[PDB]
Amino acid sequence: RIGKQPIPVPAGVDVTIEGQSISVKGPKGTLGLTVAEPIKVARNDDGAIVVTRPDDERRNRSLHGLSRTLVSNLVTGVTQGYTTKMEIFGVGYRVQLKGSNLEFALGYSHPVVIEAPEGITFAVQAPTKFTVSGIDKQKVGQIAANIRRLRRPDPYKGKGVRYEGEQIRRKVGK
Amino acid sequence: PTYAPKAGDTTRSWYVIDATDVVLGRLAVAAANLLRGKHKPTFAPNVDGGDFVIVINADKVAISGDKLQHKMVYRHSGYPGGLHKRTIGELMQRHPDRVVEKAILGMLPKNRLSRQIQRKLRVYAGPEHPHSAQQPVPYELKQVAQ
Amino acid sequence: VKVNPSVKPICDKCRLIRRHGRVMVICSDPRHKQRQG
Amino acid sequence: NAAARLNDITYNRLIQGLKAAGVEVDRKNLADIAISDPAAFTALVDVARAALPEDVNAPS
Amino acid sequence: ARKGILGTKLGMTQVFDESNRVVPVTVVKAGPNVVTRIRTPERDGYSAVQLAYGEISPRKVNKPLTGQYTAAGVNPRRYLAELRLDDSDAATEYQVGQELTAEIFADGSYVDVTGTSKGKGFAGTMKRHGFRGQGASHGAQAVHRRPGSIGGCATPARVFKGTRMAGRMGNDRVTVLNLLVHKVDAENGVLLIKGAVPGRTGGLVMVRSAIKR
RNA sequence: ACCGCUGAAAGCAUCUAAGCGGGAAACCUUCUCCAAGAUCAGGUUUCUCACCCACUUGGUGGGAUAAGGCCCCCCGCAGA
RNA sequence: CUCGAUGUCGGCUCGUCGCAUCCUGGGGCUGGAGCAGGUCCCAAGGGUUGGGCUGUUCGCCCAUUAAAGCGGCACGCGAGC
Ligand SMILES: [Mg+2]
Ligand SMILES: [Mg+2]
Ligand SMILES: [Mg+2]
Ligand SMILES: [Mg+2]
Ligand SMILES: [Mg+2]
Ligand SMILES: [Mg+2]
Ligand SMILES: [Mg+2]
Ligand SMILES: [Mg+2]
Ligand SMILES: [Mg+2]
Ligand SMILES: [Mg+2]
Ligand SMILES: [Mg+2]
Ligand SMILES: [Mg+2]
Ligand SMILES: [Mg+2]
Ligand SMILES: [Mg+2]
Ligand SMILES: [Mg+2]
Ligand SMILES: [Mg+2]
Ligand SMILES: [Mg+2]
Ligand SMILES: [Mg+2]
Ligand SMILES: [Mg+2]
Ligand SMILES: [Mg+2]
Ligand SMILES: [Zn+2]
Repeated sequence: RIGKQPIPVPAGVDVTIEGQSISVKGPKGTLGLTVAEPIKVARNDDGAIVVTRPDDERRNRSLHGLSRTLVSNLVTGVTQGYTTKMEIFGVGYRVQLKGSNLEFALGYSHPVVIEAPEGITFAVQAPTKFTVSGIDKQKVGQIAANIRRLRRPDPYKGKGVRYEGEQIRRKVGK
Repeated sequence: PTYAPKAGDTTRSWYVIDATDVVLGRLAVAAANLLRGKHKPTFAPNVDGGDFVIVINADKVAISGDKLQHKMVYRHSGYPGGLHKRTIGELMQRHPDRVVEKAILGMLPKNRLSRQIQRKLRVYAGPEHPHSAQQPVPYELKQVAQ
Repeated sequence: VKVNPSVKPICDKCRLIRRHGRVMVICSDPRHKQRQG
Repeated sequence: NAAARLNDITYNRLIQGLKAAGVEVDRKNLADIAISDPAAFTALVDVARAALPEDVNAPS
Repeated sequence: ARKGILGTKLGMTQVFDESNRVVPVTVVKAGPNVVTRIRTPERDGYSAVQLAYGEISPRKVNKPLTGQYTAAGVNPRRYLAELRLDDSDAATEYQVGQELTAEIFADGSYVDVTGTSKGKGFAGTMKRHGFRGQGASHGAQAVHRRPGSIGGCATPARVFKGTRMAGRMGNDRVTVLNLLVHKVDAENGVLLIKGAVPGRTGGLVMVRSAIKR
C-alpha cells in the first residue's frame, strides 16, 4: 500500500532530480537523500512525489515502501519540524540549560552534560520537563534516545528519564 | 626439433590495466597470464617470456561487501602465538596495492623463476603511475567467444 | 535473554522474529526474551 | 592455444573445425606453423571456422 | 612541542629540598648544542632537527663529515643525533646555527632520559633473565645454575623462537621515563635529574621532555 | 555480548532487508625496543671525483693511487 | 608402530597453547529495595600465595588473598636434575 501514493508539496522550493537525487527547502533548512537505483522518483501533475518499481521481487517491494516514508520525512520536517517532549521523574532530579547545552542532575556525584549537535535545538519548559527539537526525524530521535538511557531503568521507584505518555514497567520490591 | 627460444629473442612490452570496476580474481588471472607470456605462441615453461604489467587504481578493485568484513589475511612470525591477522577491509584502507599483489602471486607457479617473474609487476593505488617514460598500451580484459 | 537451541513463544503476546541471521523471541515481558544458540 | 586466441578462436573449436574440414595436420607441426609462419596459421583458422557448424551449442 | 638536548652523565650525588627530604640526583651536563640540519617533510618525509654536541679537535674529523658542517657554518662537534618531532612545527622555532643551552627545561618538569646501558658481557640465565636455578644440595648434580628444560617432547620436535637462553647482556638503548628535574643550573649547564640514568659516567645522554608526565 | 534511532517487505508493529549510532583489561593505533639480506636491498647529505701498462681490444687482465678504512702499537667500566 | 631397547610415578627447573573463566573487565533476566547474591551470554590481556601431614597425585587442615581456575603437549620436561 505504502509507495503507491502521492506525497504533497506545500512549498518545496527546490524539488530537484539530478541522477536519482532529491532535495527539499522551505520554512526550515535543506535536506538531502539518495534513493536506491531500482526505485525511480518523479513529479506528478500537482507537483506530488510518486515512486515506482519493476514489479514483483522481494528486494524491490521492500525498498519501495522504504523510500516513500523517507522522502515524506524530508518534506515534513522542512515544513513542519520534529519535537520530542521528554519528562524527568524522581525527586531531586531536574534539568537546566547552560547556553546551547543541557545539564542534568540524575543522582550522580557529578553533573551530566549533553552537547547538542549541529541541528538539534534544546528548550526546557519546566524544571522537570523539556523538549528536543530539530528538522531530521532520524537525527532527532537519535539524540532523544541518548537522553533516555542516561539512567539504568529503575522499576522500583520509577526514577529516571522518560518519554511523555509512555508507561514503564514496575515491580513491587520490598 | 620443436622450438626452444634462444636468449635474446624474448621481446617484451608494457601494459597498464585500469582496475576501476574489475573483480579481484579476474584481474589477478589476466595479470598473471600476462606476466608469464601464456598469450605468446613462443611460450616455454622454463623461459621467462612475457611482459611488464602496471596496475593502476588498486583502491577501486571490486570486492564483495561481505568479504571485506570476513575474509582474513593471516601472517605468522615464528614466535609462539605470532599468528597475526587482518581483514581485507583493513588492508584496503592502509595498503590497497598489497591486496591486488597478493592475489596475483598465489597464481604464479611456486618455483624459482616466478620469483623472477614477479619483479615485472608494479601495482599502484592512485590513478597516476610514474612509468610514463615507457609507452604502456592499455589492456582491456577480453573473453574469446565460443 | 535465555540462550537455548529451542525457542518458541510462551504467552499470547510474544513475537518470534529473525534479525541478524538468528531466530529470537521479543516481547513486552522481559523474562520471555529468547534467542537461539 | 596461444596462437588461436590471437585469431579470436579457442583451442576447443579449432580442433573441431580442422576435423570437420578434413585437415590431418598433427599437433607438432601445427604448433610449429604457429611460430615459424604466423600468416599461414591464420589461413588454417579461417578453414576451421567455416567448417564449424552454424550453432555449435545446438544438438546434432 | 617536544624539547630535547644532548648531554653527558657526570655521576650521582645527593641533595635536599625544602621539606628536608633527601633526593638522589643524577648530574647531567646538558651542554651547549647546535642544530646543523633541519629535516622537512617536503624534502625528507619526516620532521626532525639535528643536534651537535661535544668539543673535538678539528683534525680528528674526516673530510666527508667535515663538509657536512661547512654547509651549516658550524665548527665540527663530536656527537650528532636527531630529535624526532611530530608532523609539523620544526622550522618555526629552530634555525640552522641556533644555540640550545640547558635552560630550555624548567624546574619541576618531567623528562625522559635515554642512553646506553652498561655492558654486562656474556651472561647466564640466572642473571640475564632471573631464572631460579636448581638446588644447592639434596643430590643435585652439576645443574645449580643451568636452565633446565627447553622444550616439550616429540610434539613439538623443536625449541620455540624467543626461548630465553644465555648470551650477551647490556649495551642496549634504554629509555627511562618521567624523571623529575630538581634544579636547572644555567650557570654551569647542569641538570639535576631525580633518580637513575642509564649509562656509564661519561656516556652520551639524550634528555627529551616527557609526554606521559 | 547487549541496549538503540529511523523503516519497509507485512496501511500496524519490528534494531535490518536500504541506511546511521552507543558499546569491554580482548583487536588495531598511541608509549618502549629491534629492524632496508624490506634481494621492491630505501631516503637526505657531504668527500674523492684521478692516472699507467699489456693483450686475442673484450662490461678484458694486471700495476699504482684519491677519499676513506684495516693491520701493528698504548689502553678501556667494550670484551670468550 | 616399536622386543638386534621408544627409560616408568611424583617433585625441582623452564615453558608454550586451548577456554569448558577462579579474579579483574562488559552485559541480559531475577522470586534484583539497598548491600551482597543466583543464573545465563561476551571476553584468554595480565594475575592465580606461603605452610602442616603423606613417596605421593588426589585430598583434609592452618593463615591469608582481588582470586587461590580446569585441561592438552610421550598422564610436556631423566643425552636438564
Ligand atoms: Mg605442482
Ligand atoms: Mg550486531
Ligand atoms: Mg665486564
Ligand atoms: Mg636487573
Ligand atoms: Mg638458589
Ligand atoms: Mg658428575
Ligand atoms: Mg655440586
Ligand atoms: Mg628427553
Ligand atoms: Mg577504548
Ligand atoms: Mg632505530
Ligand atoms: Mg642504502
Ligand atoms: Mg635400533
Ligand atoms: Mg549478572
Ligand atoms: Mg566463551
Ligand atoms: Mg593464563
Ligand atoms: Mg591489547
Ligand atoms: Mg600447564
Ligand atoms: Mg603432569
Ligand atoms: Mg611425563
Ligand atoms: Mg622423573
Ligand atoms: Zn511474553
